[PDB]
Amino acid sequence: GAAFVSKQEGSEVVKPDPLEPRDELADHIGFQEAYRRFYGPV
Amino acid sequence: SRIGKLLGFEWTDLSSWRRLVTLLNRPTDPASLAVFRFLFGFLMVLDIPQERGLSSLDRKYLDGLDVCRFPLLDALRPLPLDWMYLVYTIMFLGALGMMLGLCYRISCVLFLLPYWYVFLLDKTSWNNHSYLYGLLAFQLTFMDANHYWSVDGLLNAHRRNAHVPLWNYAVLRGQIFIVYFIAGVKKLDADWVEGYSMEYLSRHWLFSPFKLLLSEELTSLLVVHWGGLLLDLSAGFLLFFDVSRSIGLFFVSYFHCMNSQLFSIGMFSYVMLASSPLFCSPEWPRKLVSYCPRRLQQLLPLKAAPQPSVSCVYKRSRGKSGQKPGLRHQLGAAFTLLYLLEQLFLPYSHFLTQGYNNWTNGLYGYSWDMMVHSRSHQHVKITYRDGRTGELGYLNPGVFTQSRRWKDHADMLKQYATCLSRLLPKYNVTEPQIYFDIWVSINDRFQQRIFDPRVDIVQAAWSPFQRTSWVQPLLMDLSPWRAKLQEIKSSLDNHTEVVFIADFPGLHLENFVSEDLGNTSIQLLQGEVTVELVAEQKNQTLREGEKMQLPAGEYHKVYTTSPSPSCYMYVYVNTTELALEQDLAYLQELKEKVENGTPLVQTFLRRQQRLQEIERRRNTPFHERFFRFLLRKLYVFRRSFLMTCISLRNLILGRPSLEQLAQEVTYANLRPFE
Ligand SMILES: CCCCCCCC/C=C/CCCCCCCC(=O)OC[C@H](COP(=O)(O)OCCN)OC(=O)CCCCCCC/C=C/CCCCCCCC
Ligand SMILES: CCCCCCCC/C=C\CCCCCCCC(=O)OC[C@H](COP(=O)(O)OCCN)OC(=O)CCCCCCC/C=C/CCCCCCCC
Ligand SMILES: CCCCCCCC/C=C\CCCCCCCC(=O)OC[C@H](COP(=O)(O)OCCN)OC(=O)CCCCCCC/C=C/CCCCCCCC
Ligand SMILES: CC(C)CCC[C@@H](C)[C@H]1CC[C@H]2[C@@H]3CC=C4C[C@@H](OC(=O)CCC(=O)O)CC[C@]4(C)[C@H]3CC[C@]12C
Ligand SMILES: C/C(=C\Cc1c(C)c(O)c2ccccc2c1O)CCC[C@H](C)CCC[C@H](C)CCCC(C)C
Ligand SMILES: *[C@@H]1O[C@H](CO)[C@@H](O[C@@H]2O[C@H](CO)[C@@H](O)[C@H](O)[C@H]2NC(C)=O)[C@H](O)[C@H]1NC(C)=O
Ligand SMILES: *[C@@H]1O[C@H](CO)[C@@H](O[C@@H]2O[C@H](CO)[C@@H](O)[C@H](O)[C@H]2NC(C)=O)[C@H](O)[C@H]1NC(C)=O
Ligand SMILES: CC(C)CCC[C@@H](C)[C@H]1CC[C@H]2[C@@H]3CC=C4C[C@@H](O)CC[C@]4(C)[C@H]3CC[C@]12C
Ligand SMILES: *[C@@H]1O[C@H](CO)[C@@H](O)[C@H](O)[C@H]1NC(C)=O
Repeated sequence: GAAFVSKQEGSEVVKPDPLEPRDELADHIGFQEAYRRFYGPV
Repeated sequence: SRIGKLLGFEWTDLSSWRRLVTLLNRPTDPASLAVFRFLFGFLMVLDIPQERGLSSLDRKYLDGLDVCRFPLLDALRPLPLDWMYLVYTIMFLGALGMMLGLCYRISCVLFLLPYWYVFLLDKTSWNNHSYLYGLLAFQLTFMDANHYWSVDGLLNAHRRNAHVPLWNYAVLRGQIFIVYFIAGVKKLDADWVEGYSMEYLSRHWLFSPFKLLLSEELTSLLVVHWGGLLLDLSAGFLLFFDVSRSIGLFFVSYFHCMNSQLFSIGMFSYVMLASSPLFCSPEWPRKLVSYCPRRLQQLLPLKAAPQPSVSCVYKRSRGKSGQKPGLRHQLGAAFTLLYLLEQLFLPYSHFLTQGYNNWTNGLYGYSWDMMVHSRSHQHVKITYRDGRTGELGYLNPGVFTQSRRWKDHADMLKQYATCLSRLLPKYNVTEPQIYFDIWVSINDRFQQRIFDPRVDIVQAAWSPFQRTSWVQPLLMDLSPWRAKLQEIKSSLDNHTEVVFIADFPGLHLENFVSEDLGNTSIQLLQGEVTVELVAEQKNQTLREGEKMQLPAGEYHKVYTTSPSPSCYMYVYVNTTELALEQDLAYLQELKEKVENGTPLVQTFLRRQQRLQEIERRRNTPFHERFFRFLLRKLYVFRRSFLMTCISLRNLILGRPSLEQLAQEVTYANLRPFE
């Protein structure tokens, strides 16, 4: 579901990066269920 | 003995092992070393909650998350979240003890061990300044930095004002010189010399003084690139010699002050500023506290002759002929020599570990190649094949990853593929077969594939000491096209955009054209390609110089049929945005005319109104922004402290209940002053 895309959306080609400079960690898959299982209804 | 004053020693001191050992253990004033220790400990204390990730620990290391990690060794695994908080607490205590000089050696080890464990836990967080912090901690572990300006001298006065061996300063100066010189030598690369690495940096307002006498391109080339290279190559030589120390000090101070504002590198610039005074006399703080007014000279510790110590040997013509070099002295000299040799060798040892050699040599973090390469990723496609049925499927790029660095390295890609093969059975996929399709551009250049898209990475062979077979070579024979590419880019309107692509022979590219791009076309520049329309099943061949229009909301395929790589480009214009803008502009003029006589306009005008409030911020005094900055820092510090307290109480006592944890976490996110 949230881990899969369509063939149409995967083929859209038309849609810089330095590795010396050092935050969507909460947008991990299934993050909220685990966070509420560990910390309660926060 | 002009040499004796130029380098501080003679050529006869380096003729025999005993003479070298005697020279490298000469007593010295430990004041400068103590001041550097204090500053480094303070900076590390302030850096732990921000850059190391203490304030995001509960997000990164949640106990029940599905995540792929990238450690250097696959046998290394993280601990439960509570034990991770304990590790960070021990690291913080070690950093504080290092800063204060209290229980110096134990505090040094307590900082060093968890720090290196955390560093080795994740390869995607490696950079040059974290590696430098680790090296500095390792170096300071073996030094006598608590002989001055410390609380071990307010508790036992026998380690007070005691001398240190010579190699204590020699190793640190060698480390700084090595960093500077190897960075300069790495910047002897064609991309840096020609001015491709940092071509947008000169547009910053901090460079405005230089633009009074020079153009924009000359400012970009002469100042940012050539000036930086010259400074890197000459900083160590200027700082070492006494005649040119002040000028080099001014240059490095300006360089680091400017870099602290141009980039976001954490605390590296301040560490470099604090390390620069290690080249001065070892007694400079004594002179500094002497130069202060006499009204502030009765509260500081009394300035007396430093007492002798056993860590350094004393050689005199009258006070005894000499002493045999003990084990400690030879151990120190050997450590200095071997450590400097290893530090020289390591950035140039890429010819042994060939399994980490991509387009760029080795893993990033320990070669002092800062800001030389820049990457741009255009498209990533991941496709699996079900091993039980045979269906083809497509994954979201980076479902279980917490970073994006895996797109550039074969070892990280192999780790990620193994992760996916393990994790996909939980999502109803049996024995996955995974292929990757990644297009990257480095310092401009045409976009091209970095890996082979026909290879199943799960069974692909990787070895630390073997060259990887499925890594595509970089097409370095098309670099002289960059000027023409820039000309083509600038020769366009402000509504049309271009994408440049180079493809290897034998490979094709399947592309879905979106429905929002009604006016899109492809033009060939080199080689020869065959373009296929999937709906109509039509093959048409393009020769160098001719173009073709492509349909929208359809599929098409580009086959490379030449024996050599072929280059083409995509030209497109987003039609929907055109109509949207040209109706919003008409509506605004209609509003003006109605004055003289829509949710989209609402959103756009709100966004520009808050941007005009940002213009007010520009007019707003800098003290308001400073207050906001201080408040944000205070928030992150308070949150980290409260989370650590919660986890430590859970460890020591036990988890109370879900509701109590919810209340505590709600309190921890209170945003004190907003
Ligand atoms: C001649 C051998 C190299 C020594 C340095 C040459 C200087 C010329 C250009 C180099 C610039 C700085 C080099 C890096 C700094 C480390 C050396 C250092 O700090 O030495 C200074 C210090 C004297 O300092 P002060 O009395 O304050 O006098 C300061 C002068 N106003 O001198 C010493 O401690 C003697 C050091 C003996 C050599 C040990 C260091 C060099 C080791 C070489 C690294 C490679 C490892 C082994 C090499 C194998 C092959 C030889
Ligand atoms: C109520 C609190 C209770 C305790 C109070 C004690 C703390 C208050 C006094 C100390 C003040 C410092 C602590 C709080 C500072 C918070 C600000 C902070 O650290 O921000 C980091 C900030 C960078 O900000 P970023 O977020 O990267 O930029 C924005 C883009 N992201 O870093 C800094 O500004 C560093 C400031 C510390 C500098 C001090 C050290 C400088 C040393 C250089 C001296 C040079 C020569 C030295 C000579 C001697 C050498 C041997
Ligand atoms: C050991 C801590 C050193 C800290 C590193 C700081 C910078 C040092 C510069 C080197 C950086 C990387 C080179 C290291 C070479 C050794 C790597 C290694 O053994 O592990 C790699 C590899 C794991 O591969 P992944 O990609 O995780 O798995 C893919 C499938 N999921 O491990 C293995 O293949 C198993 C063990 C391999 C052989 C074991 C080592 C035997 C030979 C010893 C020499 C190697 C290390 C020498 C250290 C050099 C001194 C700095
Ligand atoms: C009455 C109730 C609401 C108590 C709430 C008090 C909080 C606002 C306190 C409790 C813990 C305190 C923190 C405990 C520890 C530190 C470490 C301290 O670390 C340093 O950087 C000081 C040393 C240095 O300058 O290197 C900075 C203040 C801070 C964040 C404190 C800020 C204020 C906090 C969050
Ligand atoms: C992009 C640049 C450097 C990358 C870099 C950085 C960021 C560092 O932190 C380094 C620290 C130690 C060793 C190497 C480092 C490094 O490689 C400099 C390019 C911009 C720079 C600000 C231009 C400097 C102006 C030159 C030096 C002449 C100006 C002199 C006036 C006073 C006249
Ligand atoms: C599709 O877009 C291209 C590029 O934006 C258009 O080509 C431009 O046409 C105008 C004529 O009005 C010329 O002045 C420009 O020089 C052309 N630019 C390029 C790069 O060729 C093209 O007209 C558009 N097609 C349609 C149907 O609107
Ligand atoms: C259009 O031409 C391409 C080649 O330029 C054809 O692609 C080949 O198709 C065959 C048949 O499946 C494959 O075996 C080849 O591997 C493909 N590539 C090449 C380079 O030969 C494509 O089939 C043609 N389309 C039509 C409709 O004829
Ligand atoms: C068991 C956990 C907690 C701590 C593990 C500590 C070990 C693995 C750490 C402690 C000090 C570290 C060393 C410190 C300095 C250097 C020199 C550098 O040029 C290469 C890496 C190297 C050689 C480090 C490798 C990792 C190391 C040996
Ligand atoms: C074109 O613009 C619309 C909104 O104006 C946007 O939703 C769409 O994604 C754009 N097209 C592409 C290919 O991104």
